[PDB]
Amino acid sequence: GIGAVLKVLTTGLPALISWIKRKRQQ
Repeated sequence: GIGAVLKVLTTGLPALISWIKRKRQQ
């Protein structure tokens, strides 16, 4: 289904928030 597929390209990128924001807001 796409429910999540369209929710990945709308905020961050699934886990990116704990990937780059975790590496940038340190």
